[PDB]
Amino acid sequence: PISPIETVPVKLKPGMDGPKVKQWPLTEEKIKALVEICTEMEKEGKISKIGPENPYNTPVFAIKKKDSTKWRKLVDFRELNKRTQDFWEVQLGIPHPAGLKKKSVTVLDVGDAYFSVPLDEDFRKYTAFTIPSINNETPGIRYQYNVLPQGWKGSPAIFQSSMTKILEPFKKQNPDIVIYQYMDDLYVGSDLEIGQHRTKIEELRQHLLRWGLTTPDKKHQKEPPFLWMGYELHPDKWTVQPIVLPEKDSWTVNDIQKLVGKLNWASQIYPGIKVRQLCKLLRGTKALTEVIPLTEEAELELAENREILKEPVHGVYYDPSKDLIAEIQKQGQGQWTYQIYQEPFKNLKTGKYARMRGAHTNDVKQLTEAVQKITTESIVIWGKTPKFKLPIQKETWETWWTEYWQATWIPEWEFVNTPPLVKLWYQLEKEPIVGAETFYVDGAANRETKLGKAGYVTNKGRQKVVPLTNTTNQKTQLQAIYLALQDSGLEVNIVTDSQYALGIIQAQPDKSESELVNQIIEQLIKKEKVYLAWVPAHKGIGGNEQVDKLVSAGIR
Amino acid sequence: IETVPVKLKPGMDGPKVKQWPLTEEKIKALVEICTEMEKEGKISKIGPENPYNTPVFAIKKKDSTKWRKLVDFRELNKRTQDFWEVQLGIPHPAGLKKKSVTVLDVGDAYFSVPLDEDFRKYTAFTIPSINNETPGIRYQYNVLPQGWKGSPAIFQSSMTKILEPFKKQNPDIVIYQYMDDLYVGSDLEIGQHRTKIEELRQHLLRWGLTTPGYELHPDKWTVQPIVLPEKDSWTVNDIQKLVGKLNWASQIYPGIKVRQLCKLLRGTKALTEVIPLTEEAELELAENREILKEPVHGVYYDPSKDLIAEIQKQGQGQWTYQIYQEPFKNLKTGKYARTNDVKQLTEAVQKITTESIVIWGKTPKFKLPIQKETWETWWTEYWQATWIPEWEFVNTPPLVKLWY
Ligand SMILES: O=C1Nc2ccc(Cl)cc2[C@@](C#CC2CC2)(C(F)(F)F)O1
Repeated sequence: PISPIETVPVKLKPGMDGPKVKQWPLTEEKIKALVEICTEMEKEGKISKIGPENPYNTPVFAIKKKDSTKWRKLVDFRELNKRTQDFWEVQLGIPHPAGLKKKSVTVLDVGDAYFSVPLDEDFRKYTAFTIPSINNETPGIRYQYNVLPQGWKGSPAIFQSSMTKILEPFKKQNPDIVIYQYMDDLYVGSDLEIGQHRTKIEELRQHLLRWGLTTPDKKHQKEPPFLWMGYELHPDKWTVQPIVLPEKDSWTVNDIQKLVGKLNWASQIYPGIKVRQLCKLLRGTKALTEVIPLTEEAELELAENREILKEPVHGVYYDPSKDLIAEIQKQGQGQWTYQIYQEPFKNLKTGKYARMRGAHTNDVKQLTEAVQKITTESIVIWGKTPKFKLPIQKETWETWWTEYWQATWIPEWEFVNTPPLVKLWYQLEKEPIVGAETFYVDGAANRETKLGKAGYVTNKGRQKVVPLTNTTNQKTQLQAIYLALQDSGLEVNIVTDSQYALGIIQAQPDKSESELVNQIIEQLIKKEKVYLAWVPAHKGIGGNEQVDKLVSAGIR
Repeated sequence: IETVPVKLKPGMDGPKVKQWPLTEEKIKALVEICTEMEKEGKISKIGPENPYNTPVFAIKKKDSTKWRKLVDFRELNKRTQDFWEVQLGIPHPAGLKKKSVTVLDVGDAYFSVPLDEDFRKYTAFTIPSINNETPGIRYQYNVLPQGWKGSPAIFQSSMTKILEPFKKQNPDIVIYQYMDDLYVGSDLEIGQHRTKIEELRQHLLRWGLTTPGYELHPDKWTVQPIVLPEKDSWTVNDIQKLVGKLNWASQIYPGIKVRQLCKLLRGTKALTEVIPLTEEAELELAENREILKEPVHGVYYDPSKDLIAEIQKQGQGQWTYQIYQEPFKNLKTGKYARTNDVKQLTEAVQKITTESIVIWGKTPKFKLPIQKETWETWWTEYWQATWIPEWEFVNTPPLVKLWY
């Protein structure tokens, strides 16, 4: 048919005119094809004949369809398209199975959708193509479109817009029939009985028929399961489609990647999926066919993952009348996993967070990051933020938030002892450490060389000045502090003039990307009382002045 | 009436910002607010032929329970600046910042003026749906919208007719209109001012325009100095920090002499070691701090430059800020104090924005000390203004030290 439905007016980008691509000559078998095909469409009303008074021409092609029984008609619209107007996206998101409400679900699929919908008249004249004549002799049959062409910019946009307006009434009549429309298909579900359900289905098909939209008969495909967008949906539960781990001898980069991809995809409902070791292996511009020998950890990780997948795990559907609980567990280092549920342990959805977020970061910060992420995800899927259950002490948290420079919030949360617990691995004293050396560390370095001496000086005469090779003016300030920590007691007062150094340490980082910074950490975790102060670098103050001298003098 | 033909900054195109995800209640709240704006015909449903989008949110009134629609026209304002600033600009009264100022929401007054039929596509917005299970309701404005700086400008005509009587009968009461709000200021006493306000609410009422409250006292807005300690004791540690801060106070506030207090009890002493006192010092602490109380000499507001607001978290519900156009050239510093860190930060922003509108007549751009994703998720949960300032997120350096 051709749905009576009003048409969406459309036009070309302002400073532009229709396409005018010349029609390259096609073989005789091809020309016959397009003629048997177009002639067919014309009788349908999907296309109409037009004369040479139509300066707009878009190329046409044909290719053998399934196995080559019948030919197909490819209309390379690239030209018309780059000149057509921009539209509003068809989808800016996908339903997550975990946010779907849990009896009867069947799927009707719109036959010849794009073709069962009218095309704004004032625009038809642009979708005018032509069928060649055995080696460019006779002119050819000119045709234009009256319904939505295939590969055209606004066919998905306008089809959806319409299919929506056509459902509006039926939906309004049965606010108890959830209807989700994905492209050419329509997923329809309800809490009725297989009988009263199919009754509605028909009423729907009918409603659709009254609008030029044809639909299947007994081939409803309903029969959940439902293999959709990577998932396998059932009326009671859901899960990811069958993940099957190859288990082979030697792995190529191409192999490790497809694997990391299924695993990431599985981690939605499968808790514990770990890909840290496997991903590591994919570092450095490596051929896509290059085989990579598995390391110990990797070989093991693939094992644990293999384990987690041996038995099917399914997610459960969302219930609005209940809360969402989300518990986050710290896996390995910088690795976090979480579960979201309503009924203790009937997981709604799982997940994992591993983002780094620069160098110099500590567990509390990361946990705050994972909470933020999970929150965003819950607003999109369930429309509300879950109640968290974190493996952090209300003490460790409050002590950390009220002192930090950056503003931090965090939804309603409770503690739950599920080791490894989260904690700050060392504090920095506020007021100096009476009776405790006072190292005045300093640094410098020549720039057109990369040579510098890092050192220090105490209120006890001590003064060391170890030389460095290939260090930035900063490392020499961050290396001077590493010294102050080695040749120092369990309590020390370090006085730096490196805002840069004072910055990194001050934010209690407990892991880093700088090897020095990681060293400076072990120390800090080993000292029993440290105090950090800063003073105008090289401004000449009692102390920094003196170390600055034996530090900068020579090699600067 | 006849619509005032509107045009975009040539070379630029309508807004195309995504609609940030909303929570159920804010959605349900909006589909109800827009369903009624449809009956009244202020907005019309639209088709996919509109490639445009401006985001929207639902905030709470003046702590009441009636949700309000808040369209984020931050972008379209930019794409329209030429229009609402030079073409039909609105003059700013230098007197406003001088005993009381009431802020009235003359907003509903815009839904009465048609909007050039040729501009309505630029005001398209979307009401999302949970879990994306539904296309997502689209709409456009047929009347002047509320967050759009363009509205005030067009309505700047009708407005004058309204106020006129009231102005001619109170030559000393200042009226400033600023994107959705009317700022009324007077040197009268609270009772006399407050009355005069109601009086105005009645003039407004006769043109189909109801009103609220919220009183600001600009003449008592004071500068926040850069304090210097004053303890009876004194450790090497303390005196060092003192010379640290004083150093800062030089790249701004020209004249800060720190020569005498420096090189003071130096050498290589233990941080603890309590220290004496000097007479050059006693005089330098005071001589300098005195310079720190006053405004930076040499700095003047520049109508052509943007204003910037930087906020530092001081701890214990304490927030300090600075408004400037050229780094470390403070046109004004200030404070803000007295549950959630995000709840307070947004509070401070609005206060600061409000003060900025009163003084320079333009909102500043905030360099906010918080993680982007966090701000975005909750700002609209505590926001109550009808405007939205520009904002970038920064990582406050070890400068919280000094109060500036
Ligand atoms: O709300 C629900 N519940 C539901 C339950 C089981 C199955 Cl299989 C399908 C659904 C459904 C959907 C969908 C498409 C994205 C997959 C339906 F709309 F009902 F089809 O969305």
